[PDB]
Amino acid sequence: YELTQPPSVSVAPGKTARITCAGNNIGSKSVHWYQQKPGQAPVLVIYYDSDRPSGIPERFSGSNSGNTATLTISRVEAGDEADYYCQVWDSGSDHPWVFGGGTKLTVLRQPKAAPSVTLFPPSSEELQANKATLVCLISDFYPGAVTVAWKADSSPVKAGVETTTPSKQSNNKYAASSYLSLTPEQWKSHRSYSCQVTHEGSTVEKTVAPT
Amino acid sequence: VQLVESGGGLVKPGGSLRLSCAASGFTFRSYSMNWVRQAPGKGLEWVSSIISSSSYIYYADSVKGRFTISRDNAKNSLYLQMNSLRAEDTALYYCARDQNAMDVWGQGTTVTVSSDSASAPTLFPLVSVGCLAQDFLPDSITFSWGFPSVLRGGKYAATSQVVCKVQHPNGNKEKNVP
Repeated sequence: YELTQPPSVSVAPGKTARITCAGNNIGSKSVHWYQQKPGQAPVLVIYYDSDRPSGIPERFSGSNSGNTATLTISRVEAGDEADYYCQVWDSGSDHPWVFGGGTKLTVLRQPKAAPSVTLFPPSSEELQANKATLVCLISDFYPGAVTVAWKADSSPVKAGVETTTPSKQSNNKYAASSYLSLTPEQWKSHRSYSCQVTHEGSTVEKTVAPT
Repeated sequence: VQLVESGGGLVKPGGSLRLSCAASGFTFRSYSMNWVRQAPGKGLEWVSSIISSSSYIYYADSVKGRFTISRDNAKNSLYLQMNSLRAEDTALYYCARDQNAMDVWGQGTTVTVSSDSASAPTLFPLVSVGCLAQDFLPDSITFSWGFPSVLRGGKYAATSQVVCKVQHPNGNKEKNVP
């Protein structure tokens, strides 16, 4: 048995989000919904098609008919940002549980925030370890999509760059870090190294130098 | 009412590993118990289940003939013996109770199937204040006194920003920062 979900739903705050779960005559089965915020355990937010477990707010509701089950979230808040999974239970089979592929709920149009960038040179204890690592820390920005350009002197650098994907913090803003691995000679050789993080079409300039 | 998983860590392919789940706050013998996993960046996948009283056992087709579930009602614990581990088994394993609908979940425990060897972090203090841990595996680091870890050359690195202590299964490290 196959449960299909759209991979992504995106809505603004206060608006309604609808997550669908497609299945053959799924209206004849009981459908449960799980909410999984990043880093947390999953939470049963809707069970038996439309009922709410104790503790779940009333703006969460569900329904199930025909070949489509729906999870509706009204008055969406930033906190509702999570992956949502539908699930059914088939008694007399060797595979009782069936989970949907999951749907990522993104909450758009939250207050925009420029990134707070911090650029650490290689530690003097690291240079005595025959290593040189630049650390570009990027904090408190929204939306959570940035591009990082590492420049030596005034020229692009692509090798030795390891940039992470932004993860959401507790305050619903994003943080990311970028590492530029150099030999201690690649470091002292150049007059500067730059971490030009671009967010929403606006670079935040920060240069570091061995001297 | 709570579920606490443990036993997860780094293992080489073809190796074996036993997962343990500790239940508390409810009558353990009155509920069916389940194992559900989640590969990095992917969806939930049911693995195995054991029923209450009768103890009928079920498995997913990708784990049959290798995984073994069981329980100890006197100790309120659920087990998952995993044998012949492959790369496809790398995931965060959740312990969850009840049938039909899983009402209670644990925060899970991570299982990493890899040929690479385990290592403790190496701390370097940062000044512009920061703290830089490198060359640790698996990626199960916590910072005490927050940024996500990056993968470089098969090993992970992580930075914290505010005396810098860390928690890693292979070794706890402390380091001084001006």
